[PDB]
Amino acid sequence: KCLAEAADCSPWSGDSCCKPYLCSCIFFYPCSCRPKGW
Repeated sequence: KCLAEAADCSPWSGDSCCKPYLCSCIFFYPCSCRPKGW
């Protein structure tokens, strides 16, 4: 199990982002797994 594209990430514990998506924690977008090279 893993977080798909545009999936909210767990603050301390939960599911990990699906590869090769990366959790984006930018300004406009909160911590959420986004595509690789979004």
